[PDB]
Amino acid sequence: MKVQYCDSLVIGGGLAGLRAAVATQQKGLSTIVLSLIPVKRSHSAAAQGGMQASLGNSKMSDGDNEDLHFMDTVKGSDWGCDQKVARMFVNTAPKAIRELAAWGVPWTRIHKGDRMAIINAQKTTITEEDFRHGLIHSRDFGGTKKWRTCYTADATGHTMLFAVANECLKLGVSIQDRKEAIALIHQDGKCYGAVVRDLVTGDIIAYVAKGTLIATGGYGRIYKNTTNAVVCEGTGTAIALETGIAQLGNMEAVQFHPTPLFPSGILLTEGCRGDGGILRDVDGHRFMPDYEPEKKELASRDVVSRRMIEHIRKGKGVQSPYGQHLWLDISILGRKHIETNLRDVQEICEYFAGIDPAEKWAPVLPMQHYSMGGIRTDYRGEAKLKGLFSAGEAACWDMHGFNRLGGNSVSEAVVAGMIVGEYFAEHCANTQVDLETKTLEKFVKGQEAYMKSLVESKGTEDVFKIKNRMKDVMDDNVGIFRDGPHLEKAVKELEELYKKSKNVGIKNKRLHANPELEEAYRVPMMLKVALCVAKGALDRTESRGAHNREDYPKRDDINWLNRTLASWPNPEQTLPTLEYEALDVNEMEIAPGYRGYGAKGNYIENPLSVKRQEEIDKIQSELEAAGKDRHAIQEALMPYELPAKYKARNERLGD
Amino acid sequence: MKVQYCDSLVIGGGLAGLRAAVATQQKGLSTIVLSLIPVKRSHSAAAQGGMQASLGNSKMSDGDNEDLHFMDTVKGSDWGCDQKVARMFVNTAPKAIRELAAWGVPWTRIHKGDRMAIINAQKTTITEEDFRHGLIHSRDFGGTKKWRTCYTADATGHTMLFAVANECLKLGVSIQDRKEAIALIHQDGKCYGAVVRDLVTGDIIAYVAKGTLIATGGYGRIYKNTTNAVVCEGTGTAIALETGIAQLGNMEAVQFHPTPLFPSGILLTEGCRGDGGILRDVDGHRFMPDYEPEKKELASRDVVSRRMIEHIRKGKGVQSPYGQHLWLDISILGRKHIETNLRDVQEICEYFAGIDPAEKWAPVLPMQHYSMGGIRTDYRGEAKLKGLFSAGEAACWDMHGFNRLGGNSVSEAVVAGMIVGEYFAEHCANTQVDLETKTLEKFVKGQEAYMKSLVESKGTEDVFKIKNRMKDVMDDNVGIFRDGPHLEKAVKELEELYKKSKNVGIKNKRLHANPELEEAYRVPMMLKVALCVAKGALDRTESRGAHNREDYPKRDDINWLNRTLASWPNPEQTLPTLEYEALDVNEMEIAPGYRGYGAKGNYIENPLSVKRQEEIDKIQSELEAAGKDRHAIQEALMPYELPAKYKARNERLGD
Ligand SMILES: *Cc1cc2c(cc1C)nc1c(=O)[nH]c(=O)nc-1n2C[C@H](O)[C@H](O)[C@H](O)COP(=O)(O)OP(=O)(O)OC[C@H]1O[C@@H](n2cnc3c(N)ncnc32)[C@H](O)[C@@H]1O
Ligand SMILES: *Cc1cc2c(cc1C)nc1c(=O)[nH]c(=O)nc-1n2C[C@H](O)[C@H](O)[C@H](O)COP(=O)(O)OP(=O)(O)OC[C@H]1O[C@@H](n2cnc3c(N)ncnc32)[C@H](O)[C@@H]1O
Ligand code: NA
Ligand code: NA
Repeated sequence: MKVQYCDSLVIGGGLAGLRAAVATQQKGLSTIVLSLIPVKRSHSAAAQGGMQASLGNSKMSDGDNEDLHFMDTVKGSDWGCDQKVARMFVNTAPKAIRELAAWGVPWTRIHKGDRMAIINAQKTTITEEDFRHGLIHSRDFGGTKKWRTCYTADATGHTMLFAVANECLKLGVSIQDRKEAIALIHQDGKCYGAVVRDLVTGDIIAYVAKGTLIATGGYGRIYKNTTNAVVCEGTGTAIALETGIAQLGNMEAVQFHPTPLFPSGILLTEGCRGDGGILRDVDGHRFMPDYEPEKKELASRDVVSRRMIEHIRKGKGVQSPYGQHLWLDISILGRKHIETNLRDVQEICEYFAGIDPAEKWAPVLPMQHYSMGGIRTDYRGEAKLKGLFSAGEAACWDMHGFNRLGGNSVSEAVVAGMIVGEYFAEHCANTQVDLETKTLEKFVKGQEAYMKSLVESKGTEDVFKIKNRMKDVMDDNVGIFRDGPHLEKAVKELEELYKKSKNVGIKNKRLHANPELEEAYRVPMMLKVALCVAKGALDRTESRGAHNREDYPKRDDINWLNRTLASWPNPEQTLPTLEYEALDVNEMEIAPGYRGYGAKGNYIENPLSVKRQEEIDKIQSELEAAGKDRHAIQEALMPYELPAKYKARNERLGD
Repeated sequence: MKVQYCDSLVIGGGLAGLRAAVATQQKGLSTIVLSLIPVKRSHSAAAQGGMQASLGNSKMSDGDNEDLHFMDTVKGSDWGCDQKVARMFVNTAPKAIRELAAWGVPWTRIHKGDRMAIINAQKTTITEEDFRHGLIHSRDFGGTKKWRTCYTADATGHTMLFAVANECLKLGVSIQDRKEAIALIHQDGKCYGAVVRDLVTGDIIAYVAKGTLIATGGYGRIYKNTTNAVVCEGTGTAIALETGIAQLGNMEAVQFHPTPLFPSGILLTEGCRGDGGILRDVDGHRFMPDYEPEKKELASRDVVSRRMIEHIRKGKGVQSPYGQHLWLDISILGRKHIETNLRDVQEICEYFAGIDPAEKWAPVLPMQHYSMGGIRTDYRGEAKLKGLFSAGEAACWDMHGFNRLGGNSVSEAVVAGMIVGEYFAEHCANTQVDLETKTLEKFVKGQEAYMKSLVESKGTEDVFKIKNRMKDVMDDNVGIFRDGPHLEKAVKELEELYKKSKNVGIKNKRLHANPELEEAYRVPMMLKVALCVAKGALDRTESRGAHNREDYPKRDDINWLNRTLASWPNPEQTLPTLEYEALDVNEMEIAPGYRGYGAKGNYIENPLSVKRQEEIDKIQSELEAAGKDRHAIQEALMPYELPAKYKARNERLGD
């Protein structure tokens, strides 16, 4: 038997995984990072919008602080997030930027002077003072009133990921790629590591550690149309769910982006709309104003996506051999504006769409983008399965609720990596584990048996046809608009698809470098993941954040101010087991109210919200009058935790 | 923390270790072999006499079989061996040769014809039939009547070791050299591996396995004069003794060789005496006939060594700046006889003694050669500490008793490696282990602390002066002739030397590649080992095999037909704890009698020997008359065990 031991095992080499690996290595814990591919190729590298953090450096950032950021995040989540976690987040975000800055991340800087700026509420000019010069800049992104999205030109994710990966190399972390975690080792409700398959040799190896962290990214590829990389299939989520102990949180909370290139799904940054981009239909008609006379194509993403789907349903969509789409017209911004400010958008359309965005229109359509759902954890990042932690998009640390804020996901990866990294490091150093060879042997022989059975199956089903059918079902039934009747149809079919997936047969019989065999065990996992999203989408009879139930348009704060928890305790069952974790309003710093975007009074008000609201107004006013800083007031409304290391306040310009 | 896991951990890369490694790897057990130096440089490579095995191929081998070999071994052991183990041995020896033969070991072959041969009972000519041609040859060695010592010209150990090492490479065994086991990991009386120090980096690493085998060789370097390599310091033995659970068997049973080159200790093969070599004193007087008129310089080694020491004591020894020695005259054999039959002895004397053995006399003196003692095990090779096995010279499997047979030690290494290898393999595959990080951490941090303390000691003692003093004490008091008064003096001084060894201070402070630090922790181990030999030599008031007590000249079969068992249960004690394992005559296939060499009736007869002897004569005659093969008779006298794989009988020429 092959066994590898390390104090801290990290599954996932993206921003969250690598940063967490830094936190454990820097304090003497031997740590291994497992990854499907070279770590600096993770989906994190694709980020081009930026990272949200309240620095308050630039003119449009002036006045910004933890409180403002915190609020956008909570109201953005539609109150489905753990506000305490959101506080831990907003507070540490500033120092994540600065640390990355200290590590070489080439953040775009501010320079004294006036500049051409688009506010589309006034496409006026902005002035940056001299004392702001040389500090980290920010851009308008995510719809926040305060511009706090930091960026490194148009390759933010790229540079960020490279810095963290390089720190890992500097600290001597063990990066092992082309290695896939296919199962978690656990006994008596504690995680002891993972059974891993070497994608090249095909060897099944047991990786044991005192603590295991899953930072496997999103499960976006369970949809046919998605912005995600081809490696975001949620298997990380799956192996956690397959322990029968750990739980998945809000898997039905999937977020879509409105303007990905159709049909490839290659992202066309939000800056297109923000700078003036125009959405047109089959007739070339600018339709957003029709639906949103005020904000027009500058409405919140959530809205735009819905409108685009509505318009298409009204039969005004473009007919294409890959389906219906709409048009994105950026040409009206001028050629000089594109070749300098959107020089990267011009390359995307040429290389992949075969068009010049300054001369032609780009085919677009909303598609799956971010996964709010994930392995459920406490504020420390630990799952119900002791010793198993999760961070980043793969988790449901839950600071996103039902709508993650644009710019908050890459931010969360690094931040959670820092905070969970600490808690994880502490767990590993302090906990003492009892490793039984009998158990290691059970899990390793177990997966060897499984691989063998796959290679020997005489089943007649095709893994690809099964996989493709799954992504169609998800796209057609679990997208932007959902209704009970269709969800039931989807759940039923996904469950049937799951059963047939076990009668798959593959042509290639080898155990090493076998892409066909990879699909063989992955698709079944992807199906169990899809079932949690679909079935959870069916059972949640309300419309919250990204979850829109046509048959239940109003957000139900009475019966649904909770969190969906999925599990699969019985390996023989064919549908996920759902439970709910109620969000206690009494622990909220901000009581459930209007979110800012969309219809109004579109929510069944909960009576305890009102009571709590007063409690808030009361306590706030008494201290606010008694001469008290925003800090003391915050502590009085909702005290949160933070590792000692990140407890410090964030110095800002104008302090 | 650094942890390496394998199913089967082997400490020692000599014949016994490597062969055992083959046995576990060939059956799918991942196995690691740890060694101080490259495995093919082990002391095993030095063997030039040959390997004893009853093939019965050659003329002088004709008639040979398991029974004859078995008897030489038991009577040779002076009845201190486990006869059942000796049976397991003699039976498997033949197949060890043949397997090595199948592996390429270039065994010298037989060729039809007559040849010049020396029997010194008749220096006549020998004839090898045509049906013997091409089969494995044998030579006169070990004093056995039947010539059964197989050899590969004059580098038997060399070729044998290379074949086994190469098989290890072929099977993909993990050979990790410049790695030293400095402590054994154990909890609840079970061995889980070993704490290892990387001699190059200085890293302390924990090697965990389901089974650990110690095949570390002999502890000969605790003497000043020894044939052993500089790496035979018994640390393997020490780490076993330091667990407080495992026991050492007959550590006082040390064997000496009579003709090593003085003072280097470089061996001058027994073929010198056998071919005609003459022993002379300071006056050039051939003295052996004086003491042994019959056998003369052809008496058993045991005798020759004693005579040489007696003669020296009588003041007839040569005075040299390194002490007193005697002379070995091979010149009288002629120049042509040496340059063809002893061409290798001629090189030894020139390169190291600066003399031509065909023109001058070589300075000689008896010196420590083989260690019968070692980690005590059952017939399967397992120690009192479960999961810990031992094989080869490092063990006390006990087939040697108080006098190992010349040609039986390299034979035992490979044989035990095969048999213990099987039992070891079975243990590893079947047993299930519970590895607690708390324990691994205790032992690893424990040895790190120790190294650190060594490097920081302000002690003023010198490790080398302490080490050298130890080897003098052993040479002067625990050699060929021993008496109570002197042994008490030695024990007392060794115990004082041990205490001062803990106040050692070393100049070089680094933790990597530090030969001074190596001596720092090794010498203390060597001292605990010496104490077991010395103190066990003091408490055994009798003269048996290599153990000669002048004050107790007779072999006591009444009070000493037992085995010395040394332990060190309390880390605070300063002297080994001895106990005795009684040898049950009722389980002996051969009752205690005369050994063949030396004085006669020199043993306090045990009454149960006689009773048993009849039981033997009776049972033998009844079956011998009732028409029964030597096999059925053996089974009736003393049934022994053998792994299924080696249960087959040994086909011989003339069957
Ligand atoms: C898709 C996307 C997302 C995105 C974005 C643009 C695109 C095209 N732009 C963003 C932006 O401007 N601002 C922002 O805040 N977020 C943006 N996002 C979303 C964001 O990039 C993600 O939320 C974030 O990158 C998630 O980071 P995370 O560290 O969690 O994950 P990852 O980078 O995907 O890496 C996952 C790693 O896991 C390994 N893996 C996965 N499964 C396994 C298994 N089974 N075994 C072993 N390793 C596994 C992957 O190899 C990978 O390295
Ligand atoms: C010294 C000697 C012995 C000898 C002989 C000639 C000489 C000069 N000629 C012989 C002969 O002709 N016929 C015969 O039957 N025996 C003869 N012998 C004795 C024989 O060679 C030995 O009994 C035999 O070789 C012992 O084999 P074994 O496999 O037990 O041991 P080894 O070869 O010495 O190797 C020991 C290995 O252990 C490693 N080691 C030791 N301590 C440690 C620690 N603490 N940690 C890690 N590794 C360790 C050594 O590196 C070595 O590889
Ligand atoms: Na998530
Ligand atoms: Na021994």
